[PDB]
Amino acid sequence: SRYKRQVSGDEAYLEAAPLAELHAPAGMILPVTSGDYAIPVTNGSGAVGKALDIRPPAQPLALVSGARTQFTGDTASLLVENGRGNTLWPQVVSVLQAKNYTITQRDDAGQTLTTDWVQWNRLDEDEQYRGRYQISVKPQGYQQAVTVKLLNLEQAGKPVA
Amino acid sequence: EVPDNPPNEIYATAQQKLQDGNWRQAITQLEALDNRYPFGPYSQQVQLDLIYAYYKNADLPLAQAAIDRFIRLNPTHPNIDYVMYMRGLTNMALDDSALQGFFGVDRSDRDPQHARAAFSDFSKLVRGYPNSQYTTDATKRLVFLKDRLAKYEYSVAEYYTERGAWVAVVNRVEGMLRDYPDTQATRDALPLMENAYRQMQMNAQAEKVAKIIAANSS
Amino acid sequence: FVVKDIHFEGLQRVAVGAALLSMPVRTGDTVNDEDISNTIRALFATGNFEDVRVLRDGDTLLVQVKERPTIASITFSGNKSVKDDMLKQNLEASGVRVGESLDRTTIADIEKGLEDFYYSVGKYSASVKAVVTPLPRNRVDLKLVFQEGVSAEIQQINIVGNHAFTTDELISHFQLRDEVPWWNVVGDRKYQKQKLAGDLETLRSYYLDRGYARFNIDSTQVSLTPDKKGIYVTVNITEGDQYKLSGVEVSGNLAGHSAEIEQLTKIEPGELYNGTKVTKMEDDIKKLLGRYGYAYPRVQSMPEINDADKTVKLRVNVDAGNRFYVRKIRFEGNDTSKDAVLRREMRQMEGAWLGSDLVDQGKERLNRLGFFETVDTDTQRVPGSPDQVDVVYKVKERNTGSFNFGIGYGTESGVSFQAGVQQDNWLGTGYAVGINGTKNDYQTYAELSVTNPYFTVDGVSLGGRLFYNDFQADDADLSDYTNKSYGTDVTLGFPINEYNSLRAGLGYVHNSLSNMQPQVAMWRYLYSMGEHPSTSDQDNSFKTDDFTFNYGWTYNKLDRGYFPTDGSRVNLTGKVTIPGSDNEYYKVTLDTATYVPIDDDHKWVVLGRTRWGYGDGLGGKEMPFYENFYAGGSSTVRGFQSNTIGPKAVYFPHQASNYDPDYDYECATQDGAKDLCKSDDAVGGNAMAVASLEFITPTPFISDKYANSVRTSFFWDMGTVWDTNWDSSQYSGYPDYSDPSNIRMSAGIALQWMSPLGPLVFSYAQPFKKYDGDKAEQFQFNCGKTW
Amino acid sequence: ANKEATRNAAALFSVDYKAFLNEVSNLNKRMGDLRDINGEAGCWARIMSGTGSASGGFSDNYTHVQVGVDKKHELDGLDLFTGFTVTHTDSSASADVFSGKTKSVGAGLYASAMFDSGAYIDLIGKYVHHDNEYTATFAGLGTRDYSTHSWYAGAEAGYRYHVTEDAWIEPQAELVYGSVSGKQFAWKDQGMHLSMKDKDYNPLIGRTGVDVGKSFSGKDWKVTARAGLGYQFDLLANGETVLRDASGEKRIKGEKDSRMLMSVGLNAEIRDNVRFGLEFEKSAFGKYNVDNAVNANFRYSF
Amino acid sequence: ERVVYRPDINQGNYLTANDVSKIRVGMTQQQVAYALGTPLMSDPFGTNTWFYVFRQQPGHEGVTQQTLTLTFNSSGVLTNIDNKPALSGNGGH
Amino acid sequence: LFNSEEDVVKMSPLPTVENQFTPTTAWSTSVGSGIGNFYSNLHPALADNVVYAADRAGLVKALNADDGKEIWSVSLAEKDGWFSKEPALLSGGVTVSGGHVYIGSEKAQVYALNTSDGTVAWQTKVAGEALSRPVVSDGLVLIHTSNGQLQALNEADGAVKWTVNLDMPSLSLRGESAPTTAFGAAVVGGDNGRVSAVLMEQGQMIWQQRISQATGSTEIDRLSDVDTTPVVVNGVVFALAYNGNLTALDLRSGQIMWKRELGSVNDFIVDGNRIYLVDQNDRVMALTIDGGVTLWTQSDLLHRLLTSPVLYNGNLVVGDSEGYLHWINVEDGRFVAQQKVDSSGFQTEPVAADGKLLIQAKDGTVYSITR
Repeated sequence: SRYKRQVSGDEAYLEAAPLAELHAPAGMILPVTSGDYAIPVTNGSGAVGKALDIRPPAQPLALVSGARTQFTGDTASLLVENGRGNTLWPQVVSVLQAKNYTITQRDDAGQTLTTDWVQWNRLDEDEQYRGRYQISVKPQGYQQAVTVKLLNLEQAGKPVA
Repeated sequence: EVPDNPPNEIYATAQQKLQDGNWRQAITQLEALDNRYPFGPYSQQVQLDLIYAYYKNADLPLAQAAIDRFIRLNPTHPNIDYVMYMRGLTNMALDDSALQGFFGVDRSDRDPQHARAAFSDFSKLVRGYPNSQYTTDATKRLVFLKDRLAKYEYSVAEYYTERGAWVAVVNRVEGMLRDYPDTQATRDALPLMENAYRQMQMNAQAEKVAKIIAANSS
Repeated sequence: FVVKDIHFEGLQRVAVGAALLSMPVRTGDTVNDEDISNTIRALFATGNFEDVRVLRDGDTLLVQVKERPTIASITFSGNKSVKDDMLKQNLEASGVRVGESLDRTTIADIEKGLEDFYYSVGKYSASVKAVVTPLPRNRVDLKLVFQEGVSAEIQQINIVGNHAFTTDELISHFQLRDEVPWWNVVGDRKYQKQKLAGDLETLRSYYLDRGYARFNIDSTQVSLTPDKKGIYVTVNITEGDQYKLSGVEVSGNLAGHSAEIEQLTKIEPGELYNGTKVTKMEDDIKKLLGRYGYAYPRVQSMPEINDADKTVKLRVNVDAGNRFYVRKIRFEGNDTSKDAVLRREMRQMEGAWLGSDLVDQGKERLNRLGFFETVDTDTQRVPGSPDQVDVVYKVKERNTGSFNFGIGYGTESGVSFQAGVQQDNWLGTGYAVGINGTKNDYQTYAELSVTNPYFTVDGVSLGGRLFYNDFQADDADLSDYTNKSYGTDVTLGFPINEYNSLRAGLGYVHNSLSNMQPQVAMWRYLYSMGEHPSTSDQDNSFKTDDFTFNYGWTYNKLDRGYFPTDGSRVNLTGKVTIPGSDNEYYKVTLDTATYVPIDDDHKWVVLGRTRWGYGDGLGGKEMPFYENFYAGGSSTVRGFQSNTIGPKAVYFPHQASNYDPDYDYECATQDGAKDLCKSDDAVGGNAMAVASLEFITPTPFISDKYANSVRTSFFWDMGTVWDTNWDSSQYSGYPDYSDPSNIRMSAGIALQWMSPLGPLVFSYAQPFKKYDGDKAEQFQFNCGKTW
Repeated sequence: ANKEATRNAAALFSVDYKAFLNEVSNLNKRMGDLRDINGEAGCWARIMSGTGSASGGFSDNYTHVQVGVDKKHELDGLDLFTGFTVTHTDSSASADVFSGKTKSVGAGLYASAMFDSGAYIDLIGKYVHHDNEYTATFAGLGTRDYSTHSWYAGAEAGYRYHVTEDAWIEPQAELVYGSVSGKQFAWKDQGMHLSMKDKDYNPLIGRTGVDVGKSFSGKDWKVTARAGLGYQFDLLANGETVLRDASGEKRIKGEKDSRMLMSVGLNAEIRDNVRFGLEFEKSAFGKYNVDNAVNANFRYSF
Repeated sequence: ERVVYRPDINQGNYLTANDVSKIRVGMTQQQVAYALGTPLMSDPFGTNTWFYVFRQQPGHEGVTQQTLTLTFNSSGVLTNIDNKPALSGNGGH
Repeated sequence: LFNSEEDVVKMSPLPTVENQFTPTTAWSTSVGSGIGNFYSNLHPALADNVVYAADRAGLVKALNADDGKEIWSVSLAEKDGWFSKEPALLSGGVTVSGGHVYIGSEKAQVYALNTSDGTVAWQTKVAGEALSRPVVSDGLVLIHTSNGQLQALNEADGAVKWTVNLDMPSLSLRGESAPTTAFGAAVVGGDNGRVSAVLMEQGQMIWQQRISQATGSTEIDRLSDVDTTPVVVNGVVFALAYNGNLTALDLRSGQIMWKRELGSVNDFIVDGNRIYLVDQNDRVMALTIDGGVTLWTQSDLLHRLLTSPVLYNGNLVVGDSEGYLHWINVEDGRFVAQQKVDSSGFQTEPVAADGKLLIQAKDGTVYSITR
């Protein structure tokens, strides 16, 4: 009968009495100078309590070994560095062909493709996602500069940043 | 009980295990995919979600250990703020979560160690990456934590003025008037310093603290 | 060479980044064969590829990577002596583990490191082999074959040179043994270097504290019987003409305490040297100076010798230090119980000259409270300041409280409800709330409690109680020994000294008898109290209200609060009715315990226990039978039934009660138990004298880690009860209950467990003696209802 | 020529069946379940009833307080949680002539492999014993007592389907073994002490049950619809005694019995400590068939 | 009401007599600190005075207190000492 | 439980019984158990038809070497003492010269008895306990104690003439390095694989030299079970090592003539032209003097605790920890005969003189044997 914590979500930390500074009269200073318990002022700017997303930032999973499957902010990566830079294009066009993804315009004489939006499902939280992915594969050399830019992210039809 | 499969399969099923609130099979698959792929091109991602699992499953010491080794072996990142915030919230959850509070037990007296560490952590955060997305929650929790520590020190000052040893009273309230000179505790405390200057017959000092009580009395 | 690609084919450990960082064949310049050898040697020094076979392809190099990732596992074959954790940490101590890349060129040396660890544990014959196994597309694991011969055996702990004392004496006082008694198995003949060093220290001390101040070890030799089987140990000494002590010369800077120092430097002129007494006198000086405040002095002894006459003189040096060491005393790890709870029991207060003994009184009291498993003092110093200290108590909690229930059964319905919780430090606030009760087909029962043990800050501890107990006993309709009784209490009690306490406070105990069976004892009482019923008539209604004046004492002095290992315990506890009450009795129990440790590590400890009792009437009247002392059962006299020792009631005959069906309620009607004859009840007399004794030995199987929380014990009981008003003249043909000389012993074992339900207990016993009709019980416990 | 010795030996068979087929127990009816438990130990309280419906007409009553820890050693086969168990029986019964009671105790170890989906394949090696104290009113002969033993088997075999969160389908199979005593006496009604000396009974009691457990849920209280069915037989019902009626010698022995029991039990798991659960059984097909028997259980993990 | 038990109470700055008879005017912070200890009750609110208060409470024997206030200067030199034997007014009982 | 927790290496019990001749036991006198199970060097010797044996803890008997009659049986362990007779713990090795039988002790004393009665001729003390068969030469009586202290002793007075010093590692074998003599020059084993030497007149450490890998800090296995006793030849000196990695050298030089670091031999002998010895692991093997070239081996007795071998009537003898006695040919190389006598096992070096053969078991303590 000691310790049975449970922190699946708690809302007692939006109500503490705000810090009312301690005025002082004529003559009697006080040496706060050991102040390390000092909350610096910083503008806003975000959510509080259960309006935040403790859910970790996106970082995708590598399909091929040797793929920097990194995600920061709202952009992903699948950078691969193979022997020649004339191998990934047929594989990705085969994926887009046989896996039945839709794309409006594709200059097949080039490698810059602008697509339509794609939807994914994830029962992790109680929300869903949809967005438009754009892989820009340009052969800087025996490497391959891959970048993905998301133009609109609609949540079940509603664009939200 | 590891099913030897392709890695992204393991991740898909682990993500679905997170989905279902099936944290146990989740941490199982994640732990496996992580330790048996000690240089996977995504070990960062699996580590992060592993910490998330640990925490949300409410078994903290492992979470702290994982966060710490994450800091050690990846001392920079584009996503360090999440690591720091998670360390902080780990501590603050260690602080007071015995649901025995149903009886309304003000838990301000049990040791203020975890609260102190949580304050150090969140402060390091808010002074590191102020314009991040994990800021306003951090500031709110900092306000709360400062108030909590102050209430602990006031509890000890009150007990000493009960027993009698007045010099200890004057020192503990010197503390709560040197480090927390904002909160509600210290404004509830100052009369203790008035009293415990009067008992020692050091009148002039009592008149000083009287002035100070008067000037912030409202 | 212009290299367009550096083939890192199938690494499975490293990427191309760490490769290029650790690359000798870096792009940009003209590579040569020296750089080729550099690449091979760099991959070797990293050791990630079974055969680094670099091949040039026109202008690019490619290494024929052979798979030596990964170490898929670390398989161990029946170590039987060492936990696999030690083996894995000793293996990573050598340099290979899971997830790494194999090192084929080290397996033999790793096995040899295992051999070394085994030499370290006293088991010399040992061989270990490594085997590799294929698995899908990368995995090849290394298992460790094992062959562990036998732990060697100390054959003979010799000693040479000793002409003063006999060899067997020193052998015995050692920590190692070469001859262990079968009938007294203590230790085993196995050898360990740590024990050897400790034994050398012990022998050196043993000669030192005899006068032989110049004694010294000369060498040491430990041979290995050329069979991998036996150990021979020889020790060479030089006794050296014991000396006598001449006179202490304590000198230095005392800071005005010369007197008591002198009184701690008293040596009868002509006393033999005694090393242990030198170090004890030195430590006593340290502690004395550590009381008045100087907590950190430095004191050196120096036995300046004189081999000419062969007598010795002691110089002593002392230093002052400084005082006001305490500035802030904070606790740690007390995450459930309040902070005022702990500071109530600190006899060293902030802002005050550090008194080491005071802090230690603190530690003691914190222990003797009971709420805490372990209490560890400490004394840090604050940097920057010379003479200030922050005492800090590391405190780890324990589960107080309980939840005691159980059903058990008996007669033909399926009803029993004994429940109860005793929280004892309820929510940390220091209180002790205890509420237990039970229902039944007939008997209701309820009892409350609360006792704030710091109703003030001096120590005055106010208590409380309340109890309702209706023994309605509707066997068929009514008139069946109804016994309605309730009442309350208040028990205010202060301390008198650092250990004792007194008590006080009143209690009011309503009671109502109805229609009891006309026995002999109850009727002696009744007839003595004016009210005389019809000798053979079931009907009678006796109701009495009274009041009292409780009072007590205690003496609590232990070393812990739950599983003690030293000290004592007592508490007289009385009662008396104030005039105006409706019966005049007075009783005085007297519990007791005692502990005495056998070991110095406090594992073996002989227990001790007793209880006593009495009762009387204050003029003519008698102690109302409803409060006699029962005795027997768990926790009082093990082995028997509960409340079954002492006299057995008698019965008058009976004819009519309006409740006596055919062969129902055999309670001394016509059908059974006629005019005076002895049944097998347990009515209980007044007096009582229950001794006991135990023997506490460590648990036999559980590692210390939580073998701290179990204590097994053998024991030995006794017991008795009589009736100092039991006439014997007119009741000859019946056992003389008035005779105390009717001890009823027992013996057996016992085991305890501090499980989250609180203290459990289990005990097998045997009634080494009995009397007329004493139901035995060779098994008892308290997770439910007994055997 | 004792034609009522028929009924008398029938009463003896009845007390044999009483003892043994009163002291039988699944892991059900005795701990409810141990699937998905956490903690260290408990207090496996238990109570029952169970009036019989054989040729005599009898009654029942029990109590089965217990205790035992279970360390979590996942070693062999399917999930194995080995555990310890001791028990204490205070049976109480009656009949159409006489009555009796008994105190009793034994060890009750078990396992929780059960395919990890519900089989009851476990290690219930129950060791129980008795010492029956019985009165006798067929001419007031009154007393004849003894000890006895009942060594258990345990595991039952159930291949779970579990197509949803509700189906608990699994068969049962058990077989126990014991012996009673050489109860030797003489019933005296006609001057010459008419004797009966039952050498032993040493039976072998088997059943082949099947379970159709139906799950359920609350916020944090798991309920169930525990129904079941299956055979229950014996193998060696020797029970051959003497007939010393003073008119001659005669040997009459018992035969194997056969009954199909019906069970409509349930279970509850409110507030993960308690596992309260109140069950009910019924039987059919003629021989010592039990009719009104409820079975209330309990447990309190720590 | 009549009372029986209470432990002892100690409040810092032990003081002999000779040591007090040592510190004179003109000294420096460091010197006094070296001659008596570190004053464990300072004065924050303003001027630079130290407070040496010796208060011993012997378990229902009244109360004894030798208050002593040292007032330093701006730079750290000493300018005045105010010594006081057992506190004014009755200590109680 | 206790019985099923041991695992060691095994030993082939008793192969190929061949018993060509008739093994006999003349007498079985019982001088008294005895060496018990403690390892030691008590090898009863023989001179002029008189046998002088000893136990571990007690007496010293004089046996008539034709039938076994006790000429006299003194008891050196002190009649007085502290506990009970103060068991003298005789662990030296009985010897003979003049009229004395030197008997090394374990209480660091070196008795010196008399042939006729037992009147102690003198009795010295020596730093550390003796453990080696004391040797007689030119008056001097060397003894190599268990401290690496070759404290020489004068003969008719127990006078300590000098004391050389040697090293001592931590885990030594039971350091038993008997000395020898050659041309007034003393050769001596050691406890670190270092065959030293000393001029037998003053104590001049002529030269030290490391021979091979002795147990410790370069440890060979814990079964390096050997006697460092060297031997002399016409002009060349052989020696095992403190593990036995055989070596050869000359008196003045010590420059190794060759090396055979494959057989860590234990308690060896030579004769004339060919070595004979017992291996680290019981592999009795011949060898040719001029160079360590094997002649024939044998491996019947692996992990059977043996004793040093003996030449006798063109045959070689060996003992064992099982009480048997395995005659062996001098050429190839297999068994010749077999027997067993005692059931307590042999543990000490037998002897050979006047056709007589002798050995002492742990309990029977004597079995004169002739085939």
